[PDB]
Amino acid sequence: KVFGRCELAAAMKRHGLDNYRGYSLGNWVCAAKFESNFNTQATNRNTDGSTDYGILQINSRWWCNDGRTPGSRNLCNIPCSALLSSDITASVNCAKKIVSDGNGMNAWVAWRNRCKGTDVQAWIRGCR
Ligand SMILES: CC(=O)N[C@H]1[C@H](O[C@H]2[C@H](O)[C@@H](O)CN[C@@H]2CO)O[C@H](CO)[C@@H](O[C@@H]2O[C@H](CO)[C@@H](O)[C@H](O)[C@H]2NC(C)=O)[C@@H]1O
Repeated sequence: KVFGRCELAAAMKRHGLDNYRGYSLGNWVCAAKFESNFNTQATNRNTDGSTDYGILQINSRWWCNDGRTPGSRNLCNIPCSALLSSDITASVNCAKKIVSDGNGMNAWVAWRNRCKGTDVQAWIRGCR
């Protein structure tokens, strides 16, 4: 599913991401925008043999199991395909673990390069 911007904001807010680990809702929306363009089905392969999955491009070397990634830790204890669901619950629960692990949202490369330091609140403009 391709979420609308405010639709995703509302889902993320309901799931407790607004200010989770001190990151305002716009940070999370901005991260999803540039990681997946709001597409829950997005997948992308990386050079180390891992793949990124879903709305928040969660990586299979660390967080989920896809059965084909060398050195995979599966720290969210979930199959990577669960992170492609139209329901963002699993991705949110896993993202909460990721952002709590020491480097905050720097875990998301697109967030660091395209969101960090910017007017991220603009990503929730007009949303109710
Ligand atoms: C969301 C996520 O899974 N983040 C990973 C991060 O994934 C990137 C990947 O690096 C890119 O090549 C493609 N897109 C993904 C999402 O933007 O990868 C990081 C390492 O490259 C990883 O950070 C490591 O996390 C573990 C567990 O928290 C730590 O123990 C390490 O210290 C982290 N290593 C570094 C260098 O920060 C993200 O979790």
